[PDB]
Amino acid sequence: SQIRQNYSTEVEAAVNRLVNLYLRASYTYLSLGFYFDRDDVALEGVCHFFCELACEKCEGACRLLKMQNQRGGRALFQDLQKPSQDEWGTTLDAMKAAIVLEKSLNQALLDLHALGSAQADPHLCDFLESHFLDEEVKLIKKMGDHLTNIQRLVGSQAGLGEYLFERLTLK
Amino acid sequence: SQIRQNYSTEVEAAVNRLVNLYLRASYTYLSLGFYFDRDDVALEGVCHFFCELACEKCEGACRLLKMQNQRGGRALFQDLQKPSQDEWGTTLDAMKAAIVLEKSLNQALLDLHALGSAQADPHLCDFLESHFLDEEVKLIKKMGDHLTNIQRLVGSQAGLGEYLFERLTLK
Amino acid sequence: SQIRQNYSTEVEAAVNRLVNLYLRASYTYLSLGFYFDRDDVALEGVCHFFCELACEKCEGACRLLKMQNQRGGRALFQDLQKPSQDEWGTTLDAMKAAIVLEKSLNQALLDLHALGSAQADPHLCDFLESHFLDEEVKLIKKMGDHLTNIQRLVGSQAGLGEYLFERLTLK
Amino acid sequence: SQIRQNYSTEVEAAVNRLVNLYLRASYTYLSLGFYFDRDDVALEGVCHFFCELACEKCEGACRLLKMQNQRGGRALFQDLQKPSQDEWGTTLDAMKAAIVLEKSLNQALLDLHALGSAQADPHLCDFLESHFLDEEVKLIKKMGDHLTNIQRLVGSQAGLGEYLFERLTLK
Ligand SMILES: [Cl-]
Ligand SMILES: [Cl-]
Ligand SMILES: [Cl-]
Ligand SMILES: [Cl-]
Repeated sequence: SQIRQNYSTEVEAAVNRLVNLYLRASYTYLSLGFYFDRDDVALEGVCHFFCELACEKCEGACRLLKMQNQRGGRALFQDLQKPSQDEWGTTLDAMKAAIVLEKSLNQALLDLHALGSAQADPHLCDFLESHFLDEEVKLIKKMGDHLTNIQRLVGSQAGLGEYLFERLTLK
Repeated sequence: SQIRQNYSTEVEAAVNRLVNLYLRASYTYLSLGFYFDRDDVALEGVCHFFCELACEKCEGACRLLKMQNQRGGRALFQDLQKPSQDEWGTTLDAMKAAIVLEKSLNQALLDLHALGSAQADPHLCDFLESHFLDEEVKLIKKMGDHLTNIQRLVGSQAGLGEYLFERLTLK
Repeated sequence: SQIRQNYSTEVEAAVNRLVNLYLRASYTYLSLGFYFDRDDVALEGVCHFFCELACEKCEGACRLLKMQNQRGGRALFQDLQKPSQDEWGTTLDAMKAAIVLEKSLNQALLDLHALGSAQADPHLCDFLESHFLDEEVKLIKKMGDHLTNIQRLVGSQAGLGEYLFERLTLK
Repeated sequence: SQIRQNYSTEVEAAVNRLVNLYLRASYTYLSLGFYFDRDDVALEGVCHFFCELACEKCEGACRLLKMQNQRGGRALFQDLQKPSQDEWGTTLDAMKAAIVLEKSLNQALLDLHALGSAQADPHLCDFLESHFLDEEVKLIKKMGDHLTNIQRLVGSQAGLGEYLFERLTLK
């Protein structure tokens, strides 16, 4: 590489693995989105929430791939595993699966940051802090707020609660 | 006819029968609309949903009658049967009767398309695909989404659910 | 299904397979796009052409998934195979791989249309004609025009030709 | 100093050396700019590219000097060595000398970041990440893209290639 400088093979490979994780997350959210569009599920605000997250995760993948080429690394794509479920249950089940997925992405970001720290790669550490770590903390906080509101609404009238959350929060 | 070309007597008669079905559907929705305007029913969003569908079905009838004259067929009107009920029950009952009515219209459209295919009438087949078959699929999907949301809201507090659906979805 | 009408299990499964093909094509074009962004390839107009096609194929996947739910079918996602190459060669090599990929998508569309014809599913046949078959013919024609111009420019000065095509056609 | 806090003498001196490096780089690019303005070189887009970089490096010097005073360090200026050549050859030669110069600046930035890490100076580490390390990665990537395009255009008609790159990329 004519440009590569202070860019370890370890970080280059970890960045490719992180792109895979972000594209798998995007695929998971595409499945969640279309599940909530089923005529027998029919929660449009939940459809929109997850389709928006499919787009945001594809953006994170593309940002990583841009940075890989800016550093002189080589993008390598792997197969994208299908999402973990075909049917996603209630909005509560879906939001629980989403926060588990985002905690796994956050841990992957923190692991890559630690690798960049170990490799003395301050551009990598800046890139993640600037475009990923705060976005991920913000999203996980929003999902926790949603989980608490969804849980508050179950009580003994779960259908009513699920409708109201979709109508009055995800509108 | 100076203009008629590739237009079977079978399709001409089936088009007149379809006009009757669309005008009967329009009449059914006029009855549903005014039922939800009763002072002892009083669900304005449900009134508006069905009155809108009365207008849409009259538009479909008029589109068919325009096409009948464009092809050189002769419009023939029959008596319009009164709607199947005088009182329509709950919003759930009404939406169930609506989806049954729309499935019957869709089947009539598919039967006419099959006749046009059998008669090698590609203008007829184009006309239905372009102005009816996707509109009908879209409407039946919307009605299924509404049925699922209405059913979710019954639980043990049916009046509350019926109010909320009218206020928060059909607004 | 409360809504499903005239929608075969055969078409439902073929639509899921077509979604997989479109998402694999989108992934292939994401790889092509980022290959042309490498500092040792550096053809921005070729980057933009393929990244645009990644977006267009994701749109086709999403249109199919929307239609699957409008018909009352169930979206089912499979693993997404990685693209067929890690490195894509010259713009000529890349455009040849793209036209092969688009001919394979077109054949899949034609196969699904034939299935819908065999199943007497005119909504499916309309949907494909309206949103896919002409878009695919148009794209394959554009790729053929590009292949001819790329081939005209090789002569004995291939680097010069590859630069000029990127600067003067894909600008 | 009434203001100085957590600011090592080692970082203060390294910042003065980095200012010298940035002003020497600015001087080098002023020479490159005016070389491409010679009547017997006459490549205006190459003139503009290097004169723009002379301005950008002077901006980096001024940013460093501002930060030195914000931290309570004392700016110290040294003689500015003349650029390494009087005549810069072809656009390829010039772009090769530029990427070598920028790799040397990047290494100086990384060395200063490592010093700030060793001295536990997070303001310094933030300052460099925020205003220098990504700008430098971006510039080196652009220069690599240019080198690849310049090299593609040499073939057996070097004058033609050099003209075309200036006209169609550096316009
Ligand atoms: Cl799997
Ligand atoms: Cl009667
Ligand atoms: Cl594979
Ligand atoms: Cl000297």
